[PDB]
Amino acid sequence: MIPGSFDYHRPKSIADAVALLTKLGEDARPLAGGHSLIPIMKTRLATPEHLVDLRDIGDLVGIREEGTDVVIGAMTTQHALIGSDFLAAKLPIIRETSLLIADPQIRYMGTIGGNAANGDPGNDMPALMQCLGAAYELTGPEGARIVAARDYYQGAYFTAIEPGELLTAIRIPVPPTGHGYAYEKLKRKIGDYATAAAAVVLTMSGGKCVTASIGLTNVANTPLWAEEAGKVLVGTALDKPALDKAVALAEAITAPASDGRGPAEYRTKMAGVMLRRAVERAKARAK
Amino acid sequence: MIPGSFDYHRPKSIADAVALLTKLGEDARPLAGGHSLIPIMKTRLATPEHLVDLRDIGDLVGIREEGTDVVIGAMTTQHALIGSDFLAAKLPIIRETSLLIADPQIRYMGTIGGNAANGDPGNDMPALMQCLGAAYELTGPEGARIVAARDYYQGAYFTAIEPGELLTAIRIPVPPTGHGYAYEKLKRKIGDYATAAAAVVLTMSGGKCVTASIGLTNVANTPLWAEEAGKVLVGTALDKPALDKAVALAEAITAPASDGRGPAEYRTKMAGVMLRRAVERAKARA
Amino acid sequence: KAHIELTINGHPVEALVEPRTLLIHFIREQQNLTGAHIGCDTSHCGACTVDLDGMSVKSCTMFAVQANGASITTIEGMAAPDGTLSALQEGFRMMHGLQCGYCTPGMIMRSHRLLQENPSPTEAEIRFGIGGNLCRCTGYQNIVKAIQYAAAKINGVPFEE
Amino acid sequence: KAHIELTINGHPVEALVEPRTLLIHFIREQQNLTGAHIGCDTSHCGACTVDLDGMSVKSCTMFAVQANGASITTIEGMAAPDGTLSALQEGFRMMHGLQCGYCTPGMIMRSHRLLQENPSPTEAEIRFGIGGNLCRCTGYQNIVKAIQYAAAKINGVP
Amino acid sequence: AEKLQGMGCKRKRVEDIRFTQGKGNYVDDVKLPGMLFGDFVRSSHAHARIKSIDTSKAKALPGVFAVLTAADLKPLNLHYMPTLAGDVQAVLADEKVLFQNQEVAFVVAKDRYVAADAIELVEVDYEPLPVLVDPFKAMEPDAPLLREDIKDKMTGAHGARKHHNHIFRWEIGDKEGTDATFAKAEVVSKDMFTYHRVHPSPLETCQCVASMDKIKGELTLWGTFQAPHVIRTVVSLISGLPEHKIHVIAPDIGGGFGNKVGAYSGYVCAVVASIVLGVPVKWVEDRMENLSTTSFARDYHMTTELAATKDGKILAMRCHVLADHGAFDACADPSKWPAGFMNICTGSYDMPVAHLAVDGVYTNKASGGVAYRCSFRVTEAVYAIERAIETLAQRLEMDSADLRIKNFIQPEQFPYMAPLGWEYDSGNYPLAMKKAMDTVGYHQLRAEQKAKQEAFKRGETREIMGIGISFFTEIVGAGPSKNCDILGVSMFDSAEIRIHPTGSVIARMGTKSQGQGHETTYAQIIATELGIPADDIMIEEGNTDTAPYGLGTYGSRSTPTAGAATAVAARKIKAKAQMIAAHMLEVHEGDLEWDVDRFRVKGLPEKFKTMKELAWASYNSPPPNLEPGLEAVNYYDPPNMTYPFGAYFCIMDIDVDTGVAKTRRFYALDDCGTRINPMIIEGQVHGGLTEAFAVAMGQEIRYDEQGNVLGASFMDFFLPTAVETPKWETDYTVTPSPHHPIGAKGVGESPHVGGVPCFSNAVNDAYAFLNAGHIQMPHDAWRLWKVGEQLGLHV
Amino acid sequence: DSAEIRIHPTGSVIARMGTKSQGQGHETTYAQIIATELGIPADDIMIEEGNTDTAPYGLGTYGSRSTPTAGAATAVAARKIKAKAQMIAAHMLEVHEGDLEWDVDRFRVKGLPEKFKTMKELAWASYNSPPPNLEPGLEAVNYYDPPNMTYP
Ligand SMILES: Cc1cc2nc3c(=O)[nH]c(=O)nc-3n(C[C@H](O)[C@H](O)[C@H](O)COP(=O)(O)OP(=O)(O)OC[C@H]3O[C@@H](n4cnc5c(N)ncnc54)[C@H](O)[C@@H]3O)c2cc1C
Ligand SMILES: Cc1cc2nc3c(=O)[nH]c(=O)nc-3n(C[C@H](O)[C@H](O)[C@H](O)COP(=O)(O)OP(=O)(O)OC[C@H]3O[C@@H](n4cnc5c(N)ncnc54)[C@H](O)[C@@H]3O)c2cc1C
Ligand SMILES: Nc1ccn([C@@H]2O[C@H](COP(=O)(O)OP(=O)(O)OC[C@H]3Oc4nc5nc(N)nc(O)c5nc4C(S)=C3S)[C@@H](O)[C@H]2O)c(=O)n1
Ligand code: FES
Ligand code: FES
Ligand code: FES
Ligand code: FES
Repeated sequence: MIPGSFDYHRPKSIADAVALLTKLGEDARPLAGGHSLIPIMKTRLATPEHLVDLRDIGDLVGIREEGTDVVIGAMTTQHALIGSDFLAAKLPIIRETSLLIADPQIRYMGTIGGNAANGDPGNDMPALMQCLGAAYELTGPEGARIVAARDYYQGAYFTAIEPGELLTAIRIPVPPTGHGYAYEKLKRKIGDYATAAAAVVLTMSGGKCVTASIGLTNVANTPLWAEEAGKVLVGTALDKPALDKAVALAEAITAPASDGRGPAEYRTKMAGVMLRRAVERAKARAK
Repeated sequence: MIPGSFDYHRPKSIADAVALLTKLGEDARPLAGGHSLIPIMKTRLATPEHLVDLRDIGDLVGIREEGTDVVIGAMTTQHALIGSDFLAAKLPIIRETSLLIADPQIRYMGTIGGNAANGDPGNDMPALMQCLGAAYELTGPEGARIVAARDYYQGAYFTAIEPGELLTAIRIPVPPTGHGYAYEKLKRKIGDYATAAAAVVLTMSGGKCVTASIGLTNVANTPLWAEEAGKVLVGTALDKPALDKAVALAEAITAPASDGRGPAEYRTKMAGVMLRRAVERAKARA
Repeated sequence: KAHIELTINGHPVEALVEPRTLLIHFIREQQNLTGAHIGCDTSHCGACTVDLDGMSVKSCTMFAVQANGASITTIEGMAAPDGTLSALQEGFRMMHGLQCGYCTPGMIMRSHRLLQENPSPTEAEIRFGIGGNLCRCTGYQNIVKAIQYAAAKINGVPFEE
Repeated sequence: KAHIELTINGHPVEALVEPRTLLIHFIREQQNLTGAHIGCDTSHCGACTVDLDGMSVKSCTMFAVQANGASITTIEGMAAPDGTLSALQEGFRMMHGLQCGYCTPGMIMRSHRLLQENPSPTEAEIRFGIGGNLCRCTGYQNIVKAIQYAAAKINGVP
Repeated sequence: AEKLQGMGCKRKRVEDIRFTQGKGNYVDDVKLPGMLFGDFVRSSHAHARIKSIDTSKAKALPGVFAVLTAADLKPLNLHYMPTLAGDVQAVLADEKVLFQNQEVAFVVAKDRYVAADAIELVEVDYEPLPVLVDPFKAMEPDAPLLREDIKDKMTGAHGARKHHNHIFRWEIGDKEGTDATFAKAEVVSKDMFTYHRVHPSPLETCQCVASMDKIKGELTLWGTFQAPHVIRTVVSLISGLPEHKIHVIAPDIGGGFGNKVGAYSGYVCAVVASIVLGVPVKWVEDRMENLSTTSFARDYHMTTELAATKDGKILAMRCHVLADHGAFDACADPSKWPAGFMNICTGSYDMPVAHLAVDGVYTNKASGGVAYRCSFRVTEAVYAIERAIETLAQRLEMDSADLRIKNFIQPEQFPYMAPLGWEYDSGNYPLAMKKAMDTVGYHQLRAEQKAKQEAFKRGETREIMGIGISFFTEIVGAGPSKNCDILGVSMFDSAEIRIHPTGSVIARMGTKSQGQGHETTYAQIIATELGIPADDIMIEEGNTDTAPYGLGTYGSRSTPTAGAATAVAARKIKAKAQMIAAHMLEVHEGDLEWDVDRFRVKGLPEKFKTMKELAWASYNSPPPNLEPGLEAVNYYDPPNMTYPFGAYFCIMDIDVDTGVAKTRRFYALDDCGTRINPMIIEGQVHGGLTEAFAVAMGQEIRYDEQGNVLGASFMDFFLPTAVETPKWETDYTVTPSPHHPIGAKGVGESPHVGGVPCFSNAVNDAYAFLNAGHIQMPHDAWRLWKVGEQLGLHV
Repeated sequence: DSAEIRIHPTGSVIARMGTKSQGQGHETTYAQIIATELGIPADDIMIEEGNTDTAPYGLGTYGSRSTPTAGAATAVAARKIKAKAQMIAAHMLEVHEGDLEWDVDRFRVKGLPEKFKTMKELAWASYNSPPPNLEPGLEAVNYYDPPNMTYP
């Protein structure tokens, strides 16, 4: 229950935060909503010597239309995502996914950037970002760079971020008007990380699928972008035979954990069921 | 019980305390043992704005013999007076008196200079000091000066001290070796101020009194020095006729308060009885 | 120690705290506002819920230093000054929405914010809306009734039965 | 307010006090050492007696600022660190030297100093020696026994 | 054997452990979250109308939370409070003040320092009224109308209401018979004896901490209460809060001595303030307010007559008292007894007939009367008779010891119906008087005295010798339900005893110690009754939630009432234990006998069950006929009072020239029946004799013609130190109370009751050969000087 | 298990039991049992559990036992008080106990309903004018050894 002692910092800018994280090294962690970090400090699984609280950096909160993207600041909370009329219009899958994350209190605090950066395969945002083809804007002591969400995750708690860097924003290409979308999660109760979940965005014309992308949550040590499963839907009517192919290609890239949610084989199968169900709901929504 | 607010000072030296008292004026009071001042602050009969605590001034404490005097620092406690075997050899009446003042706790704190300076006719030391012909050394912004104890008291809480002065020492002539002495006090209980008390010092030779001096405590609005009463003893065998004369002359100068200790007429007679008993015990000592 | 200044139940508070002190412990141990409770060590139960700058927060998952400058309401802050209980407090009694009482401060503080988010919620919206708060005694049914009662009281008109 | 630093029952104390705060109120109210009592408003009763720099002091007749730098013992300080009662505490119980208990802290604190002043006092010395302490319950007779019992115990120790 | 520490043992006190270490819990030791401090603005005037109170400067002062006046109380009907005497007393003065230092406003502040500052800011405008302080003038036609709230003007004695300053007239005894005896008796001996106003002055003053919990609607009240259950019931009746929501706690009390029976304005004001503010409010009075505004004692002017034959047989007593009650009749007493038990004033003597009348009057003084070990005016009764015996003996030219011996009620006459209605339980007066006289060498003292008197007349000494005698009959343990009640509650008391499975005990009683050792001695009663060591028993009193209802500690009633209940409750447990033993041993209960700590089978003493075993069996193997567990309660309604007695002798030497008296010897024989703890009794006697010395020789509260209260601080109020207090020589006989369950009588007040006449008789006796007459107390030096001055002794 | 019930002079009540609630509402429900037995409103009754110095000895709350055991004791102890109250009423009304009938919160004289004493009046009387064969006050304890379990 009780964390180990630490020094607490409140940088005023991104630049200052990055300078601090760079100076202080691994003993310093950024503190965003704190709803993954504080729990593991409390069990002393994490014992940072410094917490760099991002709360006074106004620049890190926000939802912006820019070019052909929406750009969401890393400190934007789940609650704010859900409350955004603009996101509900342009990227309705975000609200749907957020409302399947955690609980009201956690959503008031937890941030999109913390969800993306954390590295727990249980987080829901990572695979949604992979589905959407989002890019992560990082700032570090060496400057700015971009890493595709599809390339950000290498293993459990093993991401592409480098020493001193902060994830500052997530840049999401706005999908076509009329697109279909769904996030379908199987879980033991409110607040539980998914047994399996699937994110789907697709478009249709004239009975046929034009585009499709699929992310899979918590069925490997990272999120997964089920590239071949989406590809095999394109051109089809999204009926049971097409879905059979997609399900096989999705199941084949899973490598779940065996834990209290069930054995790995069950979770692989559930990824396929969640996929079917997500595709069906996205198909209906499309147009 | 609860005093009014004040500012508290701890000067390091006589000079600093006199500077403070002089600057702050009437609204500052010296604080010595506190066992008259603090009780009247707690009733709010006194509401000084400043207290000037004399505790850190080492030069105010001590007992020494200088020429034909004993000089006692104003901050010397009753307990210290009682404890001094040097004072007991020279001025044994002081110990006797001090043991009749207040109670052990008060005697640990109360000072000789406070007892002398306070101005309550209930205090025992004033008339003793008048009996002994002591002088009070005062220091103020204008320098040192001396006031006889006999000239120091004008009324209840009205004394010869001036603004900005401290009583720094008491200078007491040492009586001859073999002198008689006594302090005889009538009171309602331990701690009480006297219904009446008498201080006597006397010397004898060849069965005759050669010198005598008498003080009377708490039988007027000041201590009294009973000049005539002491003179009438000189040359006598300290027999009945002589004592009757001294008693008359002593009673005649009293003017006691009528209070819980009894009416003025009683207290006048008790000044006489205390005087008789004190002379008798002095005579035996001499 | 860090110096913090905030507002709790409408009163200014100034304190010194270690950075690692959890908000729940500052509130209970330092401020002696013992209504908020601890029911878990993993941030699931919600018994520590307070209202903080217009948000329902699990105070076991925040450091007191993070609340510098904030305004917090705890269960002690809910009743009026005239003695009279809030709508929610009254509804929890009227509808028998508590037994042991251990979840009740956190349930009421969550529900206070819920009814500001959504003044006239459906039963499903209520259940979802208190998903972060566990109760062992009531089986939730009477809690839902209590929140419906309070809403109807606030609104001047009932909604669902 | 004045900053003071002193020792009470062997422990360092530091505080900020109004000069007018009486020492008995500092002890009872700020320090929460409620053994010492108040029995009067004129300095007669001795219920507030503490041992201060080797002296018996009526702490209702001193300001806390005057105790700056002092070492004070109150009744709480009299038992040994292993809990064992002092000879005086034991004597007061064995000889029935208290009833309501209200004078007792001050009587024992005065008596602690009395038996340092005079380890082998006569009854007249004892009675005079506690003349600054009033008791309503005992009529003093058993208090004298208690002090005598304590002197005998102390005088046996070495 | 070594562990039992039961009845008769000098068991060392369990209280002493905490009190010798400063770990008592007295009221002012209590600190609660948010607790404020309150205290009063008080009247500078004895009698005046209140034109205006300005509180605005006090309210404005930082740290001040409230300033109550009577205007805030009225609407709650709490600007007056009821008294035990059936009058009312002003809580905060409304239209007028009636005694100096009366409460006028109540300031509530952060702490007692700020409160004291804010009190000095309140400005009261007064309009003086004529002051009445002489009770002998209280019923004159031009006497001021004090109590405008209850009385109209009524200037004489023959109107449809009593004079406006007349509180009550109470009479008892056979007026016609008494008058007829006095009309024909050979000798009639009359004097007016004043028992001057004094004060109980407990070393801890009166105080409380009120805490209204507004969230729960429950009041907790810590306070200096000798009768905490009574205070609960009163607080209920006046506040409207129900008893189950009022939690009164009398914690450790630093002496009471009767000062802490009744309610004071500070209790009511703390409560009201806490109710208004919703935080705790502490009130602690200072000494000068305790002495001048809480219960005084005595203030009876007793015109006392005995009729006799020339050979010294007492034929009748006739006594009329003028009682000065101050401004409100707050005199604690059973409700039917406005002059308490003053009708025990025929004392230890067998007289055919008697008559007593008492008139109470209002004056501009604090209220009270009954306090300071009075046993409900028995102090005054005993003084009247024991002084009258001496003045009669002078008039008869008889030795007063012989006069008593000629007139004592004899042991065979008990139970003895006395001529003013009390039936004395048991007594052996001739044996105790003889033991006393022999111990002090009485006849030799009288020869010594006669020689000293002759020396005085020859000019050989200035000292005179007095021999004081006081042979007294007390009446304690109020009392039977037929005639003893406090505001309608019968004066029973109670005990509850519960034995735990492993054989230790918790017991509670409806009394409340203020130092008398109850926590030690009640356990001794139970220990003997049940064979359970006293240290295995916890005694508690004073928490109204937990203790059984009782009427409190006063009138030396604890041993008569709760001590009886303790024994009777213990005996209920014993009887149930006998049934358990019968079940276990498979015999009839009638086949068992109790033997110290076990029941044995008659004739098979090998077969037995200990109380410890029976306690465990009551939980482990309860007999099917019976309930599990082992506990009992008794509420004890006494059949009669108990009547302890004593024989006190004082030898006093007086210096006629200064007036200074010195006690040579004081011998005190007390017989209180069965003696539970001889160590504790001895302490009670030492303390009470010291009070008696104080009252007779120096203590007073006075008022001047302007109504100023004089001498009400320790600057003047005579409390002896160890230096002044005499050594005490104590002795006893044992004459059990026949009706009490363990034969025990009360004793705590006896020493004061008997002691004051002893001292005063000694002083009066010293001067009798000089024909001084009755010398009124106190016998301090100035007053005894005036005696001699007036007899010509100084010239 | 056990119950102790004490009625104050002014007719409110303190009652304690040997069980201990952890949220089952004993502080509400034990008062309900007493209220019906005695005709004293439930709000006039204070219930306490859990302080071993003050509550009568009991075996605690588990086994759904509180109602079977302490709830029985509560009723039995309250019936002891009612029986004493009926004696007091008979003494005050100058009738035989068998001439009295209970009507919610009072004893009335059979066939003379205008002659009655309420429980409140009886509680005061128990302190003010105890009938000469009875003890003062009005209180009772029961330790209840059940004859069987209950089988809901
Ligand atoms: C009871 C409970 C149930 C939950 N259920 C779910 C759920 O169903 N699905 C889900 O997705 N989440 C769930 N979560 C986790 C929650 O969404 C967290 O809020 C999220 O994992 C982390 O976001 P945060 O802002 O709280 O980050 P923090 O806890 O502050 O940080 C988490 C990690 O990310 C790092 N970090 C944070 N911000 C940045 C940044 N901008 N750049 C670089 N590194 C950064 C931190 O240093 C730390 O290592 C749950 C949490 C709880 C307590
Ligand atoms: C319960 C009690 C009983 C007592 N009984 C007696 C008794 O029997 N007989 C008796 O003689 N006394 C008695 N006293 C008084 C006691 O002796 C005081 O100690 C004494 O009166 C004042 O000395 P102090 O050092 O305490 O002076 P403080 O109380 O500190 O000062 C008293 C006054 O003298 C002034 N003052 C003090 N020192 C100086 C100085 N050096 N220069 C100029 N002004 C100064 C102060 O400003 C103040 O006005 C009793 C006191 C108490 C509390
Ligand atoms: N036969 C007896 C009689 C008494 N005792 C013991 O002596 C003590 C006093 O018992 P009792 O005579 O019954 O008197 P109370 O306990 O009822 O005390 C009241 C009494 O107590 C007196 N003594 C006091 N003593 C102290 N310390 N404090 C007070 O407030 C006192 N107030 C006074 C006044 S006034 C009164 S009314 C109890 O421990 C008792 O067991 C005994 O051993 N055997
Ligand atoms: S204590 Fe369980 S969520 Fe905070
Ligand atoms: S009321 Fe017990 S946990 Fe909810
Ligand atoms: S309280 Fe009485 S001398 Fe200090
Ligand atoms: S023991 Fe009660 S005042 Fe001394």
